[PDB]
Amino acid sequence: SVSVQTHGESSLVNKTETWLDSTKATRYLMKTENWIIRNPGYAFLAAVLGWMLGSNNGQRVVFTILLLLVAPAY
Amino acid sequence: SVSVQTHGESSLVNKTETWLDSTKATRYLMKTENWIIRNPGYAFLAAVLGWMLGSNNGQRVVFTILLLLVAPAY
Amino acid sequence: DIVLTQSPASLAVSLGQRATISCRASQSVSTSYMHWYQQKPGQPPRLLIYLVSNLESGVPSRFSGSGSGTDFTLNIHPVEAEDEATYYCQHIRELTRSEAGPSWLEIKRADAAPTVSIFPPSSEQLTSGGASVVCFLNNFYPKDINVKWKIDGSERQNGVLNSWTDQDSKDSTYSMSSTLTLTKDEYERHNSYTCEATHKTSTSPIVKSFNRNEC
Amino acid sequence: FNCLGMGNRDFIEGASGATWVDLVLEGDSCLTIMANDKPTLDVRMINIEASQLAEVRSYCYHASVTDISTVARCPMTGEAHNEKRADSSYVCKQGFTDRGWGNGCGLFGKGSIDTCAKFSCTSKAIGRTIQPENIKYEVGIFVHGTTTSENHGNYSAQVGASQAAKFTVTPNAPSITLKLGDYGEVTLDCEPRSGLNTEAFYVMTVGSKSFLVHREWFHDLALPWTPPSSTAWRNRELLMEFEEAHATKQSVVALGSQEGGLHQALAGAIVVEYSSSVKLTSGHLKCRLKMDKLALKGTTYGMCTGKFSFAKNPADTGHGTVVIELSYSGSDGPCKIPIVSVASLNDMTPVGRLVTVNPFVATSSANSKVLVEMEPPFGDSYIVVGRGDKQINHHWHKAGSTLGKAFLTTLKGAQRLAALGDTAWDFGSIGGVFNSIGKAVHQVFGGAFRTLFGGMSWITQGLMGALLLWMGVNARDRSIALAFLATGGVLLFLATNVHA
Amino acid sequence: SVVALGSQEGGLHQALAGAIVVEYSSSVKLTSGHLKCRLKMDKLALKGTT
Repeated sequence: SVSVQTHGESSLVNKTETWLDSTKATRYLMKTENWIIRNPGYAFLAAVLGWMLGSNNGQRVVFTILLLLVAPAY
Repeated sequence: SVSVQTHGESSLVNKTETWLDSTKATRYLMKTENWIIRNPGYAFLAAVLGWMLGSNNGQRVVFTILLLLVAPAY
Repeated sequence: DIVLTQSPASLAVSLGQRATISCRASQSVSTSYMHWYQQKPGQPPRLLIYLVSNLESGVPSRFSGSGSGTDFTLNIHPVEAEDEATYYCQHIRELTRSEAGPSWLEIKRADAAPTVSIFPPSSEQLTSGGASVVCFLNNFYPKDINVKWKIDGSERQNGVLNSWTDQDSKDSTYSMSSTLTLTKDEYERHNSYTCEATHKTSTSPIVKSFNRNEC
Repeated sequence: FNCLGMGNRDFIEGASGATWVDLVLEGDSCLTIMANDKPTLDVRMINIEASQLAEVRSYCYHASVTDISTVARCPMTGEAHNEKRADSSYVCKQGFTDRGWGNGCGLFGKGSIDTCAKFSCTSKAIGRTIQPENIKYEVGIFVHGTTTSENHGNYSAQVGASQAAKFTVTPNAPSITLKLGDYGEVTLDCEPRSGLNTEAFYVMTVGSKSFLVHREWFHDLALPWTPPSSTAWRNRELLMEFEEAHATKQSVVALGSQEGGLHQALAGAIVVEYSSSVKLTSGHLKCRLKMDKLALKGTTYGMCTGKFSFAKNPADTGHGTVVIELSYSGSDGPCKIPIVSVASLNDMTPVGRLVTVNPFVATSSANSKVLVEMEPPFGDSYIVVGRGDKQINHHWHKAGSTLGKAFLTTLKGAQRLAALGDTAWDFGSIGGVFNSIGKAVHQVFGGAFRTLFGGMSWITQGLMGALLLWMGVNARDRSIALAFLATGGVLLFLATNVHA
Repeated sequence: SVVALGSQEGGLHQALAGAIVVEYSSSVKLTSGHLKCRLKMDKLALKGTT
């Protein structure tokens, strides 16, 4: 549809003010943050799954911070 | 914006034909499949990351099939 | 798929007065994509307005207009004698590209009555076997006019050849020439020949008559 | 056409050794060439022009429902057929109506209906496809002679002095030779076809304005579209919907105008205007500047014998140089204008270099304004105009000292490496060996790797890079950089390049 | 050049997914009902066994 699969980004030459540039940073995060605020109860058990498996410490967060970004808009 | 963060789903009572129902199944997959077809070269190295770490077999795919869904529309 | 029509098809207005053309486009939301062409008879036109806000190179700043979607306008506030022409327009977006039924500019003046002169056929044409009775209507305004060939008090529409000019360059009036063509034998079997010219100026038709028995 | 007051002004340091140089230019940026025996040059793109554009297809974003027709039938009758399925203008769809004995039928639980609605497009977008030969490039070229605040920013004025020129390079005629008059002739050999990629994208018209879109994404747009000629469209059912079926009543409703959604579908698209010929803002073109017949006249001149004055006060161009305009009141002209850039007043040794080489008085007329630019060194310097006691000087200081400037070359150099693809090494001009293999190593690296997974948008390749940086943490000896290869650079850089 | 976005009506229809289509004339008529009622059959009886 027209809602998703935007032209962005051209990335050919293009040093200029495009149609939407400064709003491109607000595409995902804010809409995904509005999703995780929409569903806080998920966010509590979300990061729990990272500490469950692998016992490798620092890469357990690699699960969470990536997986917490999966659930919004699938 | 109006493009994302749709009303769907109400999920209160609502046994009826809604505004958009049959098209709700085509929201993510088809647009994410059009993304992975857009970027096949990523899909080759994408699933490679799953077989890299953990040596636990079946859960290595849990990385990929989840991570290959992350990249489309972030 | 789109139908275009331009109105008024003929507009009589004095120079310097604003002329705003009521127009439209049938297939809707053309965005702007509408133009204006001025064409004198027997010439190619000239593009007046493109982008609907913008002139071409040669066209002076007196031309303007606005619109979107269906309706569009050509607004010339200082119309001039150089603006005298047949105004055309044309569309874009969908295809095929087509124009509208055009509109004429006419410079307004006082309504003038025609000078009617009906000439009997020459002696050279009679000897050729035919007879063409000609009726000249000169310097009449506006263009609305009618000629009726009354032979012995009866109107004949056969052999009637009507040649009239456009709006003149000098006095900006119209001139018409009507021609009644007959054979010499048919010419000599009919006596009274007259062309009555009715016009908006004269409430009665202007009657110029001659008989073959007369002179 | 010139580099005066442009947003991006970059320079060229002449090493001589050759009269030809291969440089890439842009619409916004203006290149400035400074070489021995060759005066100071301005090379920039005005815009990108295209002559003939074919019509690829169109898209109807806004539609309206007309003539809703639903033919009701009984259960067990199978398919329902409305007579409107003959014309393609009518949008027909199967369906059913649950029937009782109360409404229209003698059976229960099922039904069949054919719902047809005539399609009417209120508004439609149109795309364009670019032909390679039709692409034109208007490249402003300028050489710095005696100039004022008027003529220097003026084209036709410097054409009378033959110091500025315009021209159109096309695939049919990529080579153009233009004469600078008193300073000789220059030959410019461009690559119009290969400057951009003509078939990489289309030109989409949304409403009145037109915009650029990738052509592979152009066909992948989900919205009712149109064949070039006239009539029969595809996927026109997407702008319309259906409802429940009560007896014969079902309402086909049309979606509103998708123009906003098209403007939402446009993000990195470049705004492009047009009149007779489309003018693109950001240029990419590969040209060859041949300076062989460009030379310096007036080797026999001498210094001016009389007082100077400031027509305008000095300032900083922001690009690292200082320009001044001088009104010379002396009548001894034509004469070579004495001027320098010095460290201290007690030291007459020139340090800073003149941006505009060989300042010269046009005519003997007194109070003739002359605009000459110079590049002072870093730190406290002085602009000294003239010799002997009638010189009038000025103090200048520039904090851009080579420490930070080394990064301005480095950091922007990597920025020059980004977004220019394989052409980024054309700043390696009069190259070979290093510069040749430097592009060649990046050639296949530009034809693979970054372009293979290319299409990533902002944080998509940026976020995973931070996770790919973790791949450098877990590794083995001699295997360290293997997982670190694509991580550092080429990935996080462009993510830091565009923030925002 | 300040340029305006097009009509977002489609985006509003895109923003609508689980929304129920509702008509109206002088009083709005909602399709799917939810109501809690108490049916008292005390006076309801059978006649006519005669």
